[PDB]
Amino acid sequence: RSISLVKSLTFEKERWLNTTKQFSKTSQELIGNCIISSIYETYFGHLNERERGDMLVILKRLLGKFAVKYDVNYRFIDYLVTLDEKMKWLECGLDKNDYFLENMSIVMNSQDAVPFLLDPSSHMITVISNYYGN
Amino acid sequence: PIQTIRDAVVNILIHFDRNFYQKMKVGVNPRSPGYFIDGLRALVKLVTAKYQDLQENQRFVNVGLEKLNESVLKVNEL
Amino acid sequence: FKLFIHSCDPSGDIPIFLRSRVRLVHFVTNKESIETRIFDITLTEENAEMQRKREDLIKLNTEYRLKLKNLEKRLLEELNNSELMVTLNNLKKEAMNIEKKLSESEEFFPQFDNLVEEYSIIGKHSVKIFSMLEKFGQFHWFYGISIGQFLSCFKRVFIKTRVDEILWLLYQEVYCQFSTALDKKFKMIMAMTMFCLYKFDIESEQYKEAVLTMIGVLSESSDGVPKLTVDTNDDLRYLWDYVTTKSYIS
Repeated sequence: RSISLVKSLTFEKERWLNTTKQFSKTSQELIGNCIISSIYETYFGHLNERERGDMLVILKRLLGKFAVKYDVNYRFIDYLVTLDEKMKWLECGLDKNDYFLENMSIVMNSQDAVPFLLDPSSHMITVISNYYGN
Repeated sequence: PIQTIRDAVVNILIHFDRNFYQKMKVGVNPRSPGYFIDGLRALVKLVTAKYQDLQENQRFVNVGLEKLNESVLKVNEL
Repeated sequence: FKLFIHSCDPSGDIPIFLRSRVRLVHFVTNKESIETRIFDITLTEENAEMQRKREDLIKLNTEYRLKLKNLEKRLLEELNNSELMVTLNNLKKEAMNIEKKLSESEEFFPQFDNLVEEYSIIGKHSVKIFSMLEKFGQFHWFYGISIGQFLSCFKRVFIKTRVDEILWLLYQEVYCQFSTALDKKFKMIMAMTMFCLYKFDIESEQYKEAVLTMIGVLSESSDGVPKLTVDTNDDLRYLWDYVTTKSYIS
């Protein structure tokens, strides 16, 4: 049984080796990821997708000007929104849009300042009502 | 003049805030520095939490790989 | 205690004290939202069983992925604390079962992709009509458009060469519903630009050049033509007779 367990852990060993190899890449990056995540958190709540893209590209150029590292493939949902949280948001009744998921993660990650919602359709009033139950 | 990560990150936050207020076309109206403070508090809290989680994950994977390698060596010796 | 502030009025009046100390978030409908909503509506109105199976498959796939991640975390936590070998065997057997479940459940994708490729034209026409209606809404305060009204218009279309028939019924019903919300000049604007949009999407490039010439000579900006074909579409001959006889309202 021990030999079978050792032989069956090839994929787990490969994943551990990849994680150990990429730990240097993440630790070289972590400050930049935190900066861009916080800029998402406190700056593009009230911006549309085009303004978000323009702000993000000029932020990326400016951040590369000062020579601090960040992902070439960085995304907000892939960093802050967890799978359990995404499952809860989708089962509450939220849409599948990336913009809506980004804004939802912005709203529910604010334990300091109260969030303001401008929802003309009045959809996430009942989504949040579903989230907190009775 | 920049020597560590701290000066670079405070400069990048100040300069990005200036650019963001410049695009908004505030004109002669005063610029509220509340966004800068909120972003800085979010930055310090999030980097503390993420550093703690990443260090815990790294030591977790390290001790798991060490235990697996020790078991493999013990099985090979026997 | 957690506080939330909700407002259904875009471009309202937020005091500076409230504005400076909250996380202001807008919530507007984008291209992807309307495209996904119209795909869901046309799928649940055309093949309801297919749509139900697809949504159940998506939910099952994401739940299985979540269970796989949780199982990996539990396996790592269990091996960190060191019978046990039988528990690890059961865990990897369950993980393998999850993986083969994903492999067997990932075979319905090509049909969904084909449906996406088929109905992308309906999605892009819907979002273009919605963009035109939002242009009308910002031209004057009474001509605003809501996404629920547009989706209910689709529901009315489906309650009342196949994709072309859906598109034809869509244009006819959206005009017949949203002509009454505009005055006469915007009635003419909407009708003529929507007939232009349909003919630009359907007909060829010479048709597009001809229609640009017609609108330009009606706009006193472009003079002369047209590039009219010899075997003319009969309607174009009548339109050029109308514009040559100076009968603009006709």
